Amino acid sequence: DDWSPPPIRMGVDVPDRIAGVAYPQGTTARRLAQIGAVVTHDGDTLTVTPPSWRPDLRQPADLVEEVLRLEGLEVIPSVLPPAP
Amino acid sequence: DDWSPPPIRMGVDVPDRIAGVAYPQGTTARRLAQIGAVVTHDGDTLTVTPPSWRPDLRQPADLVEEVLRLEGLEVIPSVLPPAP
Ligand SMILES: [Mg+2]
Ligand SMILES: [Mg+2]
Repeated sequence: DDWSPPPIRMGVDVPDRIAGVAYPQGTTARRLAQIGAVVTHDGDTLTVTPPSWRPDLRQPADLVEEVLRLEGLEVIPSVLPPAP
Repeated sequence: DDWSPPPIRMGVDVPDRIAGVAYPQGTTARRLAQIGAVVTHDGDTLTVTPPSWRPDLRQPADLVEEVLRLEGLEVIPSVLPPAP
């Protein structure tokens, strides 16, 4: 009687860290609700339940990709890493 | 009638940073007094007046060399810098 995939816990700033971009406040919750997920917010952790048409959303990295592609890859800066 | 060089202002933890070593508290003040300097404390800043037989002591780096050599170079660790 409920077709939603399991909930996913993710830090609120995790998309920001993976992108290397400080997104405006509330971007991650806004974007993940736009794609149809239920987002509850406790502390610095989001609990994110994907909608039934998104069985591909299973871990934080899946959620990160949603935020980043909607914000657009162009906002991600180009920074060479420090190789040892 | 006073042959001392001019005073030198140096932050108390400057030798530590140049060495890459956290020396026990008071090491710089103790070493600089051993070599004959007059040392006074003002916050994190030392005022160091070299003795008259040390005209080579003119800038903070000269004071750093005094601390590092008496503590011994063996304590300085070996850390490759991240090069860009
Ligand atoms: Mg994906
Ligand atoms: Mg010297």
